[PDB]
Amino acid sequence: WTGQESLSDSDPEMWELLQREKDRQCRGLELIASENFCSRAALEALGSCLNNKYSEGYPGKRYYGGAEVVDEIELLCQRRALEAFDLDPAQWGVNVQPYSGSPANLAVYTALLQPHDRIMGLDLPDGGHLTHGYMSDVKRISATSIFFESMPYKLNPKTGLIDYNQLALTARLFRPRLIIAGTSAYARLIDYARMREVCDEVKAHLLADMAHISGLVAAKVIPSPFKHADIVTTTTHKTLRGARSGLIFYRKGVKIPYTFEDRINFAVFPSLQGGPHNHAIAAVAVALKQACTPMFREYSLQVLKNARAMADALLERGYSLVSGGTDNHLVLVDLRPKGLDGARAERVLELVSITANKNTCPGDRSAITPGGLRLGAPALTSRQFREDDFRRVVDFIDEGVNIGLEVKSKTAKLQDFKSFLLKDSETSQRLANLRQRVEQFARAFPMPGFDEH
Amino acid sequence: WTGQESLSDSDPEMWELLQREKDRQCRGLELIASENFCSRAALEALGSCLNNKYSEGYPGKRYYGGAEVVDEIELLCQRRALEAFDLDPAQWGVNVQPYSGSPANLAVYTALLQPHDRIMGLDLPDGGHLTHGYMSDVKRISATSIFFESMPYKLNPKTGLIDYNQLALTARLFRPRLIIAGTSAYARLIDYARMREVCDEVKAHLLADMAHISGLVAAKVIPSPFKHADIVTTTTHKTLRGARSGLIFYRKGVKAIPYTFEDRINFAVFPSLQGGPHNHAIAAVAVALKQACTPMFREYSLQVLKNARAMADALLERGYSLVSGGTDNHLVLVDLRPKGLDGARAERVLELVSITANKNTCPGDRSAITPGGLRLGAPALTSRQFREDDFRRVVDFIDEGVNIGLEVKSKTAKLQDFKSFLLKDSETSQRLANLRQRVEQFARAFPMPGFDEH
Ligand SMILES: Nc1nc(=O)c2c(CCc3ccc(C(=O)N[C@@H](/C=C/C(=O)O)C(=O)O)cc3)c[nH]c2[nH]1
Ligand SMILES: *Cc1c(COP(=O)(O)O)cnc(C)c1O
Ligand SMILES: *Cc1c(COP(=O)(O)O)cnc(C)c1O
Ligand SMILES: [Ca+2]
Repeated sequence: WTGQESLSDSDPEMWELLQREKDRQCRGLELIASENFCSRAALEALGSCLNNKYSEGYPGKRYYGGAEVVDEIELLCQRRALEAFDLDPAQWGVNVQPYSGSPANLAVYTALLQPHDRIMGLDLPDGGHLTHGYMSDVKRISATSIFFESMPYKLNPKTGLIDYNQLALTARLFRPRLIIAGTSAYARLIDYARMREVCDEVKAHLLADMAHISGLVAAKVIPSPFKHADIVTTTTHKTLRGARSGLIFYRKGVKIPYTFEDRINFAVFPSLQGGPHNHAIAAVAVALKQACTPMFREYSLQVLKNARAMADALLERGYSLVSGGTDNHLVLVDLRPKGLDGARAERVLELVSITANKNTCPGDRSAITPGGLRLGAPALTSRQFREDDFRRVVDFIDEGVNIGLEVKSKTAKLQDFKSFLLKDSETSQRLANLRQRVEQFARAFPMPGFDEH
Repeated sequence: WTGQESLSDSDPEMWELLQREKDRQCRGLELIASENFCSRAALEALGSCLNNKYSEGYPGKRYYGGAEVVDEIELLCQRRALEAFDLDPAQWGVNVQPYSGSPANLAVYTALLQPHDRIMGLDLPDGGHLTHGYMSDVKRISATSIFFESMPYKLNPKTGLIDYNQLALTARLFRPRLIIAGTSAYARLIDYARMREVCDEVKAHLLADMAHISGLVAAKVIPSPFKHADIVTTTTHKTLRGARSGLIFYRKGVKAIPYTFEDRINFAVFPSLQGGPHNHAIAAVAVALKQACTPMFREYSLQVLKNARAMADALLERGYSLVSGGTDNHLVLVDLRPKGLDGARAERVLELVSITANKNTCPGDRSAITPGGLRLGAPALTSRQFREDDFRRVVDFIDEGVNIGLEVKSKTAKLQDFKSFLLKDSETSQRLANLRQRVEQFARAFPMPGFDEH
């Protein structure tokens, strides 16, 4: 045993699993707005000898020795992070160690707040993220809601937009120490200027959690939360198209100085994390360098055009869009006027190799079965899909919905619907036909990564 | 742009750096007891398309679709984890999603405790981990100490062992909900029978954080925490030799009326603390867990014990004192005070000759700010096919470092003077540059797990 044997030789059962997942990705139409396809170059860094190095601490300030090279990598990741988002290093710093987006958020909170201090975020069914505080009427769900005290803010159901007026009103009463501007299921641009005014008024830090939109921000195809936020968190996957990891950006220098840097860095290590995942950090550096190029601006422009094209294509075929359209990378479809719901559509589409998400619509409860569907452009755009290809994706979705409708008029409950798609031979064949057409279409497009895994 | 271009072609700057680090790992003697060298097989999984899949939730209970293969990979990683530690599926479960060791511990605490509930763990300078609870006298340091209330137990400073008497006494008073049996710098086996007695009396949960010794426990070359603990956490790197990730094992089924760990532990990992699983890590971990079930790994681990034994016996036989007198595991705690030096000095000398080891605070330390010891580990170099005579020769290289360290301590005043004297003084430079060249030439000749060039 050398530990230099190939995976296919040494673990054939695992190698066969990688190959099946590779085929599924190649043959599927990936419309999950948080999905993307990582470049080979980034994955080569990710599965590298950088996994082997413990480097607790920071560059030039490590616990263990032998970090000369790892220090250069982390420092380079830092520079490319600031360059990607066009940040003056006198005015901004960045921590590149969070293990993911959720740890990046928890580290911001533990850095700046005391246990049980107050946070406000977009409610989860209104399109916010678990890590912005989430508790149900029954219990505390996010650790954000356990260690801190959250109160959500809401959409205006009339417009499908964030109700900035109700946020202002309600923040005056609750008096949060931290307000989070950022979304998981929102088709529009956040009024960061308005968020900032509410924060200034109640003396709260503004956190922009730009995970979903970070690549669009890097490419300068939408306005930057960095103009208004104190702290910006993000994932490095999603629209940035890197390995799974996180980033915390913070202001530094004069506001009387900013005091985020030392607190943020201490919270990440030693308070929360152990050894940095240097292999991830390297992969992120690779993706961040990719994000500074003309190629990536053109990619991000195309993502917007494709989402528009998908939105327009849906409108023409008689669908309703929550907020009436999109200004970003995803669209929110309201299926209730069509007579179907998200849980039904999602399952039908899954069986024809189209992966989308059910999505709560404004006004409905976090209890009633979701009336909507979230569809995203980033992943397929990475496979060189253009506007005509997304029109074709919408054709396939429509057939999916129409099958979904017919199965609904023959079934009672949700579990009836789900096993009827498997058992009933006439509908299972109509799905088999659509699946094969979807996969023929999808397989012809290029796919970032390695060929076979 | 396809995203199928090579790293060497598209990012030459980064590729350079991967090669410099691969070279640094090859030419050095890696004596940090937390380090190891991951298999190519595992790295191939880690740098795969599994990075691309969002699979929040658990196998068969995902929030998004298209997870059929990722479900099987997670389930496989579970079964392989249980098999690696010889656990009955009816009596144990395992969560394979923690992003590292620290997240695995925090998730146990948030799963089983309320905020501000009480925790006890071996004090940090007495050989425990940050994540066991660590405050200084100035401030709270670990998040473990911010969100929960930690009181550290200690070593008996005569024996260098864990004072199981004081711990039983002090735990009757503090009333912890959770006591942690685990170490980062302890050369001996832990009395998990005794830990569980203390936990039974005061009605606390016993957590075994075996990160450091998980390979040794899988190999069955030391006794298992799974006989006495109801919760076990580990890294998947270190002695398991996998990718960076973590595991949480927990008891399940009938207690005496069921155990209720499973549901709380899984909920704490997701949705409470983490987001999307790192499926590429989960797969690499599964590969390494397969490797740990094999006869090859038992021999790897036996050789780890023997190589630490041989490093220990060799150090004793050159007139070095060692904390606790010996080792029953993968490392040796070297008290450098009775040889008239200390950790900070030794570490910086050894580093400049491509030997990487750790500063370590010993019981007999009379200052509290510069430690008087050195942690030296087997697992890494053993993975490179080192045997007892190779470790004797490492010790010989160390002895020359320590002796340059002793010979520079008598010619210097403070610790920052000591550090400059190494780089600045030409006779000490080229005595180090000579010792380095010989260490590198010795280390290079041994094999290295992973890819050849990155
Ligand atoms: N955009 C977006 N929106 C989402 O909602 C979402 C999710 C699911 C989030 C989520 C997870 C658990 C509960 C929860 O309530 N947990 C369980 C309750 C247990 C109990 O009460 O004991 C449950 O799922 O029933 C509620 C919500 C993943 N990715 C997402 N992306
Ligand atoms: C190394 C270690 C950890 C933490 O591992 P990371 O991957 O750095 O978070 C936790 N517990 C023990 C006992 C350890 O040795
Ligand atoms: C995806 C996302 C996260 C969390 O990322 P993970 O890597 O899954 O933890 C946090 N916040 C927002 C707004 C997100 O979209
Ligand atoms: Ca713009």
